[PDB]
Amino acid sequence: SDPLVVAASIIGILHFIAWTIGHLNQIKRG
Amino acid sequence: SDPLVVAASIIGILHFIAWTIGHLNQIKRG
Amino acid sequence: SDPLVVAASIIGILHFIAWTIGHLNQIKRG
Amino acid sequence: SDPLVVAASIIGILHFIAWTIGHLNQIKRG
Ligand SMILES: C[C@@H](N)[C@]12C[C@H]3C[C@H](C[C@H](C3)C1)C2
Repeated sequence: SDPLVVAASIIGILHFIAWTIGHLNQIKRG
Repeated sequence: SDPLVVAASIIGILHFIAWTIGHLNQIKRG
Repeated sequence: SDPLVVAASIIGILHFIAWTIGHLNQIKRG
Repeated sequence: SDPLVVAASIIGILHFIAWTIGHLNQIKRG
């Protein structure tokens, strides 16, 4: 079922959760 | 089929805009 | 012509070139 | 003939590994 489309996407969402922790640079470092 | 293709890309604009605020750190440099 | 599939990846490569700037994150330490 | 869909998923694996590199920046700080 066109698993090719879901595979990339799946990683796409995986990056967001990682983003929040990375944002801490901004918050802290004004 | 459920819009799998657009569903993933939808988030993409989010990651793009969030990117800019990141660079904001290098400014002060320190 | 399923422009959705081709147009969405475009951003994908755009992030890689910007990525290298991040190296500056630790370049200044120790 | 241009597997765009699979083309993205192939790149991401590259991002995931470099991604952790940032974590040095924050952890040390907090
Ligand atoms: C880069 C990402 N938004 C995707 C990855 C794959 C190719 C394009 C459509 C869809 C699946 C999402 C672009």
